[PDB]
Amino acid sequence: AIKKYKPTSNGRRGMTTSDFAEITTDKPEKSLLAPLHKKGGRNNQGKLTVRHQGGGHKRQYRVIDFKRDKDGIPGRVATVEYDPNRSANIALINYADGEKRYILAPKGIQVGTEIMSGPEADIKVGNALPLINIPVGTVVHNIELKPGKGGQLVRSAGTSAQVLGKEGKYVLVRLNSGEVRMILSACRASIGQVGNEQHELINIGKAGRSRWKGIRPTVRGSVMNPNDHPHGGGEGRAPIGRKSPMSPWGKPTLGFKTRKKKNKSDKFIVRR
Amino acid sequence: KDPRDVLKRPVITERSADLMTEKKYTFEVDVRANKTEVKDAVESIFGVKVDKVNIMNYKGKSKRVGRYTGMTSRRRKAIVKLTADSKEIE
Amino acid sequence: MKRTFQPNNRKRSKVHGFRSRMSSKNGRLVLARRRRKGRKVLSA
RNA sequence: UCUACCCAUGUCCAGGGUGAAGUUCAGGUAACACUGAAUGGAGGCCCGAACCCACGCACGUUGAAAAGUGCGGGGAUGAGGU
RNA sequence: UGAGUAGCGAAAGAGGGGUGAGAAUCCCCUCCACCGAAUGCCUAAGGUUUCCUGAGGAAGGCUCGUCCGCUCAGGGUUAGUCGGGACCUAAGCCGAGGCCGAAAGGCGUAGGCGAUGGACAACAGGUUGAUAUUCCUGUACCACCUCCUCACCAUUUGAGCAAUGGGGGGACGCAGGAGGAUAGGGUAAGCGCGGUAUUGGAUAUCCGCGUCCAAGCAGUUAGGCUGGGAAAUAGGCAAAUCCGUUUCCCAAAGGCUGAGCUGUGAUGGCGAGCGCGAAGUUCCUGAUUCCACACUGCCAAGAAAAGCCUCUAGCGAGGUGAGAGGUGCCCGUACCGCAAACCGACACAGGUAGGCGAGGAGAGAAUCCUAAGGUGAUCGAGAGAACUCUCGUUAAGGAACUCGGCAAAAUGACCCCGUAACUUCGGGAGAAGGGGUGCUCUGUUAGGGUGCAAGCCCGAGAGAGCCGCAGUGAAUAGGCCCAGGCGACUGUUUAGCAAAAACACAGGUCUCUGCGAAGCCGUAAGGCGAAGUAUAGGGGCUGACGCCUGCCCGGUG
Repeated sequence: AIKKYKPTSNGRRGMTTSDFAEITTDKPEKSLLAPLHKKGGRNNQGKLTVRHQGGGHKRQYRVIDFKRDKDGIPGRVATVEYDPNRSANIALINYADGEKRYILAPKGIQVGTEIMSGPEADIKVGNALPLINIPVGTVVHNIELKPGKGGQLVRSAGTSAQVLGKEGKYVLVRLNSGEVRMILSACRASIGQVGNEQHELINIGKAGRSRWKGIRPTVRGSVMNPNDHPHGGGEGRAPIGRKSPMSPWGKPTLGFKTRKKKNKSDKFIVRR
Repeated sequence: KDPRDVLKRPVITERSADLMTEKKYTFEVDVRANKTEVKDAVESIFGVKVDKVNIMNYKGKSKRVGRYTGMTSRRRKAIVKLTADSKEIE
Repeated sequence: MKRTFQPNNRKRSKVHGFRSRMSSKNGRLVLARRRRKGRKVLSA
């Protein structure tokens, strides 16, 4: 699923890209595009709050249904499309009643297969169930915290979650990175592995490709000046003589946990 | 408003004398007056029929005398093309 | 050798025009003190 | 209104080379590789105008000019210039 | 004071006439010269009368000045179709309600503003001193209205009308390559007009000039784009004939769009040339333009909305269509705009967005000289010293000079031949480095394009000869090689002393964060992150690739 360019120029020396055999078409469907202008890392008052961002190729948003609301209608899918929003490629599925909708394409999905969405759906890849009907030990994705909100938790390419068990009002599912969490039983997740698994195997060769992607370059703090960063200054190349390394805003940035220790959510994380 | 005020004074140049031969007439009109009420004014008060009206306005020329640097009046000049076999004007 | 002043009437009246100064409170103080001073061209 | 960066929307890049990946054909093998022709046209590709930049030298230094000119230079389909 | 000194701001004029009180500087004429992908022609931003005419020369003009971008007195800009408004919306801005905040205020919904975008109907001739798709001329087109005209429908089993509601559209990137057409170009042929010269020669395959016409209307077309029909209907907040979706049947028809081209517009205009006015065709070449973002491929995956069409809800008793007659507002319109009117304090060797942008040779907008066209650029003449600067040559030696081949010199085009170590097999590599290039004839060469031909265009080569010291005879287009650091590379940076080994970079690694993520801005509402979800974000460090990355947790964190 990954092809490597033979090195003709010097930019393309280590230069692999993802071919699009999984992708079945090129034109996006008209009624579901959404306008989307890049903010360029600027706040509502215009100040820059996120570094290293802004200035990519222009993109058009595609509204995609994380909610999986419509229940019981047999949905067929005839496409697989590349979305230039998030790593995964997303698939338009068209319903029996005559309305078309967009879905994250899961692993091993193909054209023409059927999709069910109810709380009585059989568990096949791409289906949607509330967690109470999901059997234990099944790989699942697109989970949400609040019911009716729409899937939030596992959406990136090749990412997965397997249900460790139900125990009542709450269900134990193991998210990605393994830090298991204890969540409502009434939320609707989508069955399977997300269908762009090989995405880490991309090798950006050119810096211009990341510039197309929309990544501004990142400067080290050690080559800063004294005022604008705690590391900067010192002639020659100096090691960071500031005990633990700290961020541009003074917070140390090497392994101290940063979450509000008095939050509400921490009574669900602590299974681990 | 009153039609007897909408056009102020005619202007007598060599160009104007040329156009009265071929039956177009020159007038200086009010600044707020536009292409049409000058037309309705002129057939209301002249008994003439006018085919086409052209309008253009001049801004004041800068002009110097003594040590003061004043500005002359902004003007709006109107051209009225009478129809065939329409009456003439003084 | 592009010099420090390129003229643009639209940007000039947008950033220094009378409506632009009256839109703010601080601009109103600017108008008031200029008028107390007695400037002929009172706003840009 | 200079300049740095960013947002939306336009515009510009005379010309000549190189020849990728695929595709077809010929062999090749049970098949798969593979081998050769044609095709194909990719490149933060090459050479080089407009355009942009400013590497060297000379002059200029009460200058044509409060930062330039002349002779050469670099990029020149891109992280492009405007 | 310097001192009558420096300077008088890139440039080829010269001569005769004329004005004048005064003439290198003003005007007229003849030659010469300069630019000509511009120093030509339009037109932005901007300036605001600098534009034209007639007077004047105190100041401005680096001199003069009879002169003008100066002064004075007049005069000059005409639009239903061009540009912008009464059309739409992006970024952004404002913002009733509201939400926050010691006060001022900040944020923001509905909504509105906001072109650099989308849509949107006139053109080619003439005209003066100044304007011209605006004025005159002829042919048009768009929107709207009805004192009128004819044709048709139904005036509730209703003709007609259609929405601030759905649906389609508008609706889109980049690169490359055919093809089709037209600009444009050659004067090749033919045609017309004028001429045949005095310097040796030339009524002759001789010389100079010209050899065209829209928009609209009717057809046609290179083409591109499209399957069509029927039934049913968990949808598109309400409806469905519209759209969407399944099932059944036919597969090419048909439809959409379409550069251009034919007639007409044209019994008219333009047209070399002395108010009049001839010929006004064919051939070849032929795009940087159009078909057209049409196709193909590519991945970084490529605006909104209203114009426009459709559907019902709805309105509905008079309308629809064609004539005939009428209506059609505001603002801009001069002049300059690579310049002496703009920005640089100046009539400043600088900068200044877009459209067109010819010929010879040429791959070309390079290069040199010219066309159309514009200009001789505002101090001069006259000696031809030192010295400074920009250039051109130098015998012999050739890098000795010099910190350093700095500078300068040398190679340079096209076609053949040939081309190494290393290599990440792409490269290195135009490696190096050789050889040929002019003209004439064999030849309107093989051969090819174009056309039925006639003719026109392109020209691989060889073979005989002719000259020059020299044949890409000028202008302009790599010096090269061998090693070694440093940095993988293209890139970026101290405007105005430092472009580098500095920064970035792809890659790597560590670390935080389970989504009202973390982090950041703000007190806060609000945001960014992100209309994203550990294959994702944030931070630190190192810097392609290859081989590796040892020991110490006593101290600090």
